[PDB]
Amino acid sequence: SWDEFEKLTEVSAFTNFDGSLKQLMDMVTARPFNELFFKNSEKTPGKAQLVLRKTPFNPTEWRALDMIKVPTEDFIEEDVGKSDVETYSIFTATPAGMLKELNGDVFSKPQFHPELTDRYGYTKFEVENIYL
Amino acid sequence: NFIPQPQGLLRFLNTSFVSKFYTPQLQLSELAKKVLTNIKTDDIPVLEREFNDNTIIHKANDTLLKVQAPRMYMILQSIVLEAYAIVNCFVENPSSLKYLTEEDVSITRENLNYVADYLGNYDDYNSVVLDLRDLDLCFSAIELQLPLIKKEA
Amino acid sequence: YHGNPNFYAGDIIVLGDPKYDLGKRLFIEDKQRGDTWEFYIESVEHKFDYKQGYYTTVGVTRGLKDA
Amino acid sequence: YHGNPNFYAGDIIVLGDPKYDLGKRLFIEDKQRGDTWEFYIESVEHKFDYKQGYYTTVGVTRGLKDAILEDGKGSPHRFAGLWNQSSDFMGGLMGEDTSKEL
Amino acid sequence: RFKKHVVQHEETMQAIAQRYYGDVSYWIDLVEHNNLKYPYLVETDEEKMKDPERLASTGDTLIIPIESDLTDVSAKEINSRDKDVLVELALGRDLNITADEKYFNEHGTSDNILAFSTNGNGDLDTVKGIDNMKQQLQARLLTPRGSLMLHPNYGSDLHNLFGLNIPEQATLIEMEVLRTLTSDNRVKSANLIDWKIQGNVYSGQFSVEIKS
Amino acid sequence: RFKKHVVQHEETMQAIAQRYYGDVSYWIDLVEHNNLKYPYLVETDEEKMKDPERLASTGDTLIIPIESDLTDVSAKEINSRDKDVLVELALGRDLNITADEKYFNEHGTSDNILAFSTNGNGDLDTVKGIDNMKQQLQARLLTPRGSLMLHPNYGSDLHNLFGLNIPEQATLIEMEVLRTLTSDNRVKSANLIDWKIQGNVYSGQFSVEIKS
Amino acid sequence: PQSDGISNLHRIALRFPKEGGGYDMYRFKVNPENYTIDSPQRTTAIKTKSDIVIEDYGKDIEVINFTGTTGFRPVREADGLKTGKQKMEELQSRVSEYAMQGGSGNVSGSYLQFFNFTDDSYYKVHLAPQGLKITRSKDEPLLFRYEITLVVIGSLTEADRSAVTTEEFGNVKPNASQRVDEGIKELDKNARKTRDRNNQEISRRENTIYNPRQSTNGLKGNIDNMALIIGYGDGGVS
Amino acid sequence: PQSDGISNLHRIALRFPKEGGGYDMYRFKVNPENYTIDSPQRTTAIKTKSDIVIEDYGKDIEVINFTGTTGFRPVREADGLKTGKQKMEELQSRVSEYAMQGGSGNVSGSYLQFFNFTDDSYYKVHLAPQGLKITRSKDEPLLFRYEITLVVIGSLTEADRSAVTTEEFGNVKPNASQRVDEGIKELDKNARKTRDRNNQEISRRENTIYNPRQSTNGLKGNIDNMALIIGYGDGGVS
Amino acid sequence: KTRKLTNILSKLIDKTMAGTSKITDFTPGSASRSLLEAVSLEIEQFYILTKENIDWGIQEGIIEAFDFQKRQSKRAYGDVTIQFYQPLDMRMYIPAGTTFTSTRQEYPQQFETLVDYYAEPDSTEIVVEVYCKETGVAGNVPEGTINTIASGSSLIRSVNNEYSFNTGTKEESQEDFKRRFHSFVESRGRATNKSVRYGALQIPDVEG
Amino acid sequence: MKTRKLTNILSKLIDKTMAGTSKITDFTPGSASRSLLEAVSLEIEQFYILTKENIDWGIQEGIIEAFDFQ
Amino acid sequence: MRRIRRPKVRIEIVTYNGDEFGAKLLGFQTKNSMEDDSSVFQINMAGDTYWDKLVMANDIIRIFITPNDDPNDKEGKQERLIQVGMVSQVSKVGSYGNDQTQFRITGQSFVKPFMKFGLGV
Amino acid sequence: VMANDIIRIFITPNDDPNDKEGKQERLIQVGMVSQVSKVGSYGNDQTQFRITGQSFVKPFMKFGLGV
Repeated sequence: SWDEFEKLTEVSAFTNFDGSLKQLMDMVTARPFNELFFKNSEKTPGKAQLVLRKTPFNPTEWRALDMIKVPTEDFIEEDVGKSDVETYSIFTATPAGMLKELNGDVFSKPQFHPELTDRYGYTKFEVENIYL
Repeated sequence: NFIPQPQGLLRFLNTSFVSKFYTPQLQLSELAKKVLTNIKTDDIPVLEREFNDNTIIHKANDTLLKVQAPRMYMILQSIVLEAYAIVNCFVENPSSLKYLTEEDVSITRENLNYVADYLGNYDDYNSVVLDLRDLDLCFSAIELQLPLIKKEA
Repeated sequence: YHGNPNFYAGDIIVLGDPKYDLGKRLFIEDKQRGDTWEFYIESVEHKFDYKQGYYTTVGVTRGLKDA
Repeated sequence: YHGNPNFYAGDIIVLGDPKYDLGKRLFIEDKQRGDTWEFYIESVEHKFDYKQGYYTTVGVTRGLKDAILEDGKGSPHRFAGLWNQSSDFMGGLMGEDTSKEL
Repeated sequence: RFKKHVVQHEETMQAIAQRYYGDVSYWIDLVEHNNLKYPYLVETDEEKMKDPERLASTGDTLIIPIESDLTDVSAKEINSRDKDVLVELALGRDLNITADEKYFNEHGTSDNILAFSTNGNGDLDTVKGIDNMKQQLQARLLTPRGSLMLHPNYGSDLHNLFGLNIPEQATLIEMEVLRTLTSDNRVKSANLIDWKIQGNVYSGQFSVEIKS
Repeated sequence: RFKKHVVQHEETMQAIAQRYYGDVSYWIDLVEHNNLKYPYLVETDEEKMKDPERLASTGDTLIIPIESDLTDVSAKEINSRDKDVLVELALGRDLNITADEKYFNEHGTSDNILAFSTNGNGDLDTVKGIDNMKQQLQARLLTPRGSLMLHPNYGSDLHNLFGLNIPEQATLIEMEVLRTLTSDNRVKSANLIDWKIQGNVYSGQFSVEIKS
Repeated sequence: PQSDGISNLHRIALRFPKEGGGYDMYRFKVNPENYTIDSPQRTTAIKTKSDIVIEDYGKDIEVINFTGTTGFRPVREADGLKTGKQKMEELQSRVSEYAMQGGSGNVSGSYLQFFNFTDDSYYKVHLAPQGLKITRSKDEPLLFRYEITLVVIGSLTEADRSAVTTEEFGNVKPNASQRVDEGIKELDKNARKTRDRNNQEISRRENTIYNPRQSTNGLKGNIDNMALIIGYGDGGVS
Repeated sequence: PQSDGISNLHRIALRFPKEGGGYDMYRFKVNPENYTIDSPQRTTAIKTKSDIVIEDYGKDIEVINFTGTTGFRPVREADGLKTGKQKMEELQSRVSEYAMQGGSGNVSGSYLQFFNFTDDSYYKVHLAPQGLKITRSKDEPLLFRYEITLVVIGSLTEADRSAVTTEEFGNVKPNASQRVDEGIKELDKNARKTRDRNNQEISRRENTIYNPRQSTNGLKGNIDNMALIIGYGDGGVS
Repeated sequence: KTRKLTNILSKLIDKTMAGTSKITDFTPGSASRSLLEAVSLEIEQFYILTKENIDWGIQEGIIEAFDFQKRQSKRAYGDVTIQFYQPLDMRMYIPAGTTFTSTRQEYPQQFETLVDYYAEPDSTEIVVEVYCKETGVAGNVPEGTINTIASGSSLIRSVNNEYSFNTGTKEESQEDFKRRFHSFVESRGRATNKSVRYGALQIPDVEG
Repeated sequence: MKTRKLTNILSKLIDKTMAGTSKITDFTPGSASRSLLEAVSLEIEQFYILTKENIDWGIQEGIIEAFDFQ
Repeated sequence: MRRIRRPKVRIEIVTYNGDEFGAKLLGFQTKNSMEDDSSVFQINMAGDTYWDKLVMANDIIRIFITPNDDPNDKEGKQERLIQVGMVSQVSKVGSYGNDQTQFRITGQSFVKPFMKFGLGV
Repeated sequence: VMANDIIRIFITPNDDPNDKEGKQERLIQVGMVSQVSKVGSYGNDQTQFRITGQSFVKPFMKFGLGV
């Protein structure tokens, strides 16, 4: 994961009242910054593996993923297209909820594009990271 | 990383008639020698409870073989050490399994038959022989399977 | 996440094979007009039955052309 | 509620009759292999139509096998060995006791 | 299981591996299975005199393990220990009871027929290899289906089929014989070769695809 | 790939671009492939005498790359200077082993036939172009299917197809030859043109549609 | 064999399973007028946008169907003199008995055995869903007609799939597991609790066909037998 | 060929795969009574308000179906003297061998070769879903009729898909990447960590048939080995 | 440490392309590709030979310098004499694989010949070596046990081995050899309590 | 078994090749035969180097195994 | 040319023999998706044997699929595992009006232990 | 068809020359497209393109008054 950007953590075991380990696993993952899923172990056939890696949307990490080819000869049916269901202009990664602007240091520092906000003005996307 | 041993087993382990078929030789394996030195020197953890009323508990100590036939009692200690030694490595710390060889178990079974036949004369103490016969076939499986295990691992 | 519009997403029913796995990058070449496509796999659903063939769904998201 | 696993539940489409009612105990004998079953009714859905027959659903829950018909005894295996045997709940079972090994 | 092979004129081990596995690179496992030094194949037979166990020449038998057991170290060790005698493990070894075939054939289905025997001296006779399989098949055929005290449905109903010599009885006997032989997993299948009915005694022969 | 073209009398580059690529606007990039100065096409021969390398006239050969490779800068750079060498590079280069063309025809399906030769001075002979393709096809046809030590399934079963010179055997041989010729992806397809069997000798011919 | 001139014709005969064991050899006195056999395949074809895909899964269940009529004049029988009507009634009774008794999902005994002597072939068959259809129209008033459809289970040459005798070398019923279970049952509750504690401790320290000869699968059985004859802790391990 | 002008026509033949290498064939002694070849097309037409739209997606499966019988009289064979019944039984056995152990076990041959000498056409075929169908009617006391449906894999002239050779000009194996991976395996933990950090640093400030001859595809592969062996940072970059 | 087929072949092709511009085709069946593949395969064979030799050296060579020799399983062998009824008149053929069996009921052992042998017309008594069909001590047999030959030739009168076979050495794992070597090494220690205690055990009467 | 540089092996191989004929003496860098011989000599040199390294590693492993001084 | 495919499914089970279990296979489904926080698969079984008394819950089942022919030496000859998980449900299924019955088994890919293990208070 | 385009639909109820009251070319709906996707089941040998949108609810719905 992003070791450099993440500081020391003190994540508690009982963060979720009588919750499953999956619920506590979600807090540690800090999605969408890290991807977690169960898949077959290609390197070691015959057993499963738990994957926890930084998101592949980075340029170099995108290149790291193995590539798979498939021609149109194997296509039975297709349903693919664009969609404006997800649309955000301002993005930020706030720290844990304990810190607050009024009684503490800086709380957030979002980012945006001047041309993007014209079509969708002040559309925010907030994510809380427990690591920070 | 060792399971604490029972007090009775720890006390037991830390120290004419002849059969025509099988005879002993009073030979100790290299692996058995190392375990004896470790227990003799290092203070291994031990348990405090004695719920398990089997094995040497009230059978190996209750019998009069300790005072009547001390030489026979030495054979039983050797089998226990060899039995404990092979169980030690497989359960935990398998690095010590390298020293074991086929001849180590072969002599142990011969010793078991000799003491087992002698105990057959006594009618009261057949309970000890009940476990030895079951243990006798256990060593034979290891004898016919130990060479394959080392090469596989 | 700023480029959510103009990307391509959906589901694809490719021929049933085990090569496809979750989280793997998918490359598609279109012979209809000599086009190229790229996709990221997020979901797969396999269906095996002797009644009719053997299929394998390949869910995709964040697609783009000219790969 | 400790015996939720190993019980049998689902829905059954029996022949349409009015004898079945909610909350009634259901006894089933299997002629396929000479087996016996027991069930507790929790839901029933009736369907009457001259187009096709007349059916009656019988929802069941908390089922078990090897039933007995005498005086509504039911399955003796229902009251298993873990039915009454238990103990009070306290810590020291996992993680708590590792630091107290003085 | 395995496949027998005979070395051709100056044949190459890599060619053998390619033929029997497709991929040439698996030859490294095959030589380890056979337990051979670097001179895997030598045209001159005199060179084998130096290290006969660890050197193969033209016409020497070789063992070709299946693809699944290629990389299994235990399979390698067992095949090395049992070079050229690996068939015995599958078919097995058992005590020999066919003391004299000239005598018990006439009696056929009846009691007090077979008995153990001793071959050589001291050591009790044991039948191994193809003879063991033939003995097991013959014993299974002769025994009734429901005679033994355990695991019933073992044997055949041949003794109930004696009667009219009409063709349908012959076909029933053929089907019963084929059913009895196919009951053993060690036999892949069986089929008739020729049938003959002359006089008042049925005659016939069968072939079985014995593995290995 | 690239389609060969010959400059026609009183023809312009715009018409040449429009005929093949459809849109005349592509001519701006097509000239860079040919590596020509502003006088792209000139009828006067003495005008080309000043700089024949960087000029073209009537009867000269042009290069027409496909649309996909038209925009590639690497294709432009390679086609600018190689000119006639593109066909040789497109079909590849390989060592020539037809030392005795008269001899190898006399021994079909026979080993130890082909060998290297020498052409020029002090260098092993090499083959290129359509000759290389024909040599490779002939070697593939002569090579048996399962003889090579690596990448198996290369060759044909021509040695096994000798028989009673009956029509069905002739059609089987035809199909085997067609499959052998069509194995290479470079060749499009093949088809028999004539059949002739008289006595105990099989004769025939085939046509292959080689790309470009 | 058919009526090829070398050997006389042999008529088709059935072999049903009797309720009290054995089989009854039912034989037709007239061969079926029509005989049809089907061999469907499980091949499936799916059209992709750029190529056709051909996929096969193997041989499908075969179907045997035939139709015929019984004889009119009386014909002698091996144990009586049965006319055509009696033969047809006996066939119907046998079919009804075989169908009714199969109320337990499937009869544990053998299936219907079909013997086709007209051409050399044998099959194991079962009653098709079409069943035994019997009719008698105005035409041919005194001749019955029967229509039978069947589904092939497998060749009669091969035995039942589940009844095949495996190799069963060594010992499939090892004594080590049995005596380990007996010892564990004989142990006290505290001993089993300590055994569970030791197993949990060993699990924490993980990180951070049976034959005594030439086999390693039974290694744990020998070790699991130990740790009870020798007090390796207050209870066994693994 | 045919019977007019040209010499006597050759009968239809079938080629099947022999298990122990080689091939075995089957020639019909009697030409089929019926022969139907279906060559449909996978195209759909849908009309809009004021226009017609036509779309096609290639050729459809060419289904071959024919029906024939076997002569009762004998005829010379390559080995032995087989009559019509024996020929039909052998055909059934071959079809069962191709079909019964197709989805189970293994069959060496991947397809069947269908020869039409009379029609002068050749195809590679597989058993259709309908499969073989054998029947004997009322008016055939001794004859046997066979009906078979087939699906064409493709033209027999073309080679197999698995036995196709590409152009493969230049080196196919990128040895540079192979030796880069081999060298990286020997690197220590700190070297790999520094390599990851350098890759992240380069990644976050970006925007602001191997053959060196006549190509540039294998550019960065060579740089990776040179950077690793020389050392651009503790671990390397890219 | 050791290379592979692809690792050698790809480097060979890369060097071939780099050195010269006259070769660009590397399709299957090419003469150049075939030569490179053969060279790579032979180099891989040499690599595996080196690896096996180094493994043997690790197992045995380093300790064998101290005069200690390891026991290697081998086929039992020895000289066998054959007697003819009369002197030979023509050269006789004895191809390899001639099976030998023992008529004694207590000895089911068998032997065979590895290489061909020939008896000249003038010769009357020939000595031929035989090798047991099984390894280990099973091939050992006392003198005069075979008494028969499987060829069934009428010229041969009797056959017997003049000396007992004793070369069928058993298989001993290197664990025992290493243990005995270590015990020998430890016994050479001087001025130590354990060494002094061991030195007192040489006398038979010194036990406790 | 001794280390030998690429040039000496290449020269020896070229000298051996020239025996029996004189239609080969042209070894410019553009010649393909020179490239093939260079590749072969490079592979042989790498084999010798790896053999020496593996011999040293085997000596170390034997020293480890004999006295058990891991 | 048109590709030929001969699927051959193999099933392995670890706590009845796995090979016998795999013989009675009829079909299966495997729903894996990153969008949701759970992966689930279903297996359809024949009614030849009474699986209700044999397949105890929480058992592990492995599935292997053969893509194409073995002797053809295709790249598909890899016996790649398609999915492995823990069963959590078995139930009889059958519509006797249609004269057919089936056994259905479903489970999740090792999400059951973490999901069920609740860190209580 | 780039996204967010405006499409107007007009429907002719009945015949033009008949002089019915339906001859009004009344607009049925107008809105902003927000999705376009390929659709097709090649097993049936048919494909279609589907476009959907909302009647001017997209701008207000997407325009979020942030903080």
